[PDB]
Amino acid sequence: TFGPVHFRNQVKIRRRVDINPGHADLSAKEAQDVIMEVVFPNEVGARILTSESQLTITKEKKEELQDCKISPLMVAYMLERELVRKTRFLPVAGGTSSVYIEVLHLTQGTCWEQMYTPGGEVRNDDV
Amino acid sequence: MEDFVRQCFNPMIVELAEKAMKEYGEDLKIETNKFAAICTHLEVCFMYSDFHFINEQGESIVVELDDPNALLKHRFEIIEGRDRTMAWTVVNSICNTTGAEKPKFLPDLYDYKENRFIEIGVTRREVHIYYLEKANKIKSENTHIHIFSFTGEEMATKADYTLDEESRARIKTRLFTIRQEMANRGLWDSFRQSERGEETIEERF
Amino acid sequence: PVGISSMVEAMVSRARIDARIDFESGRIKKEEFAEIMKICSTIEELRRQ
Amino acid sequence: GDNTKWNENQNPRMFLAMITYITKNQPEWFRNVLSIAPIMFSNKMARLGKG
RNA sequence: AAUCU
Repeated sequence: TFGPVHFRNQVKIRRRVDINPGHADLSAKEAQDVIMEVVFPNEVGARILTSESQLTITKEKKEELQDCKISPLMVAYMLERELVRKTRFLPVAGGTSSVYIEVLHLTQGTCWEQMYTPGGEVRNDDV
Repeated sequence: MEDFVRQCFNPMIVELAEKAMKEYGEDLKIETNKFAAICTHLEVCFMYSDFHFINEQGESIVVELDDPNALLKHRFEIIEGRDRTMAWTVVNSICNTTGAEKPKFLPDLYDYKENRFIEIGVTRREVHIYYLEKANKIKSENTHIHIFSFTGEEMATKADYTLDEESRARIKTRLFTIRQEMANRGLWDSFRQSERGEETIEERF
Repeated sequence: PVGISSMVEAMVSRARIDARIDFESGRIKKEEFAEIMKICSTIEELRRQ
Repeated sequence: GDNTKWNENQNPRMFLAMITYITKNQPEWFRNVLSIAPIMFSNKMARLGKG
């Protein structure tokens, strides 16, 4: 939902911000073994899965991607982009969440703000 | 002691045992009797697996030597005589096919009739404490256990025995032969063994 | 990967394992099983000698 | 400011001094695996090129 | 109200 445009004097400050917020439960070391069990279930070795969120994600992504033939490598790359976190230093005004940083080229300028509100659902930590 | 275990066993056993000892990160000279125990484990597993082939059902039909035909199916699949990666790969493939449970530590065999793993052990000390050691290590288990003793008496879970008694007798004959050929050399005393020696070895450049 | 064996060893080993597990409950029949086990045997006769 | 002839004045022997001061009170294998680069860049050579 | 490359 777009809104009006406001011209004004804007100050941007440089900060570390999230591109991908990742899954909050997996810690970025469990996520890789999850990716391994989903895509390469026989080549994982000794690692059992412990947490309940791991099993939930595993069964979900395992019944979704049942008999696909896209490629295991690309499926793994995209699951990484889904699950693991990724940061970057950028100049920022306004919102710092990831849904507001993918559109920072459109919401914020040198002289102008563009009101905008993404469409999906929002996490309550941000709120 | 290394000389004896090189003399007695055929070179496949000692080859794979030295491979496994190198993979462990140990020194064959600082730790020796472990090498002989590993050789014995390898040999009894090979004998437990060899002289066994499968029928349309399970419950192995035994042969002197396998007949040449499509019926190549062994009842037993060997796990421990392998590298770490290939062994865990066999395990995970099995667990993902039959929906079985995944162990935490590597078993030694897999049996198709009753569809479960087996963890053979061989001990100088008699059974019923090593059994519970094996059990509380193998927690939440379906894998059968079948432990031997140098004296001539064995043990199992549920009083279950996964093969003939004649093959057990063969294992026991080989084992007693080993023990009281050891007694001739006088190295039986050194079998009360445990992992020792400081493996935190100094770095040297 | 990680290992000390030659590549052919791991390759033929995994071939045998997948053959067994896929014949037991699945797709592989007896003819394929015997034929690929024969090929594995010849690979061994080529590597070890 | 910029520095002139920065890469010609800087000597590896000063780097060896620095290394031996930074590895002060460390294991000798570490002191001896970090001391080899400034050595080998103090006895270095240079290919001249195509001609 | 934040500490992850």
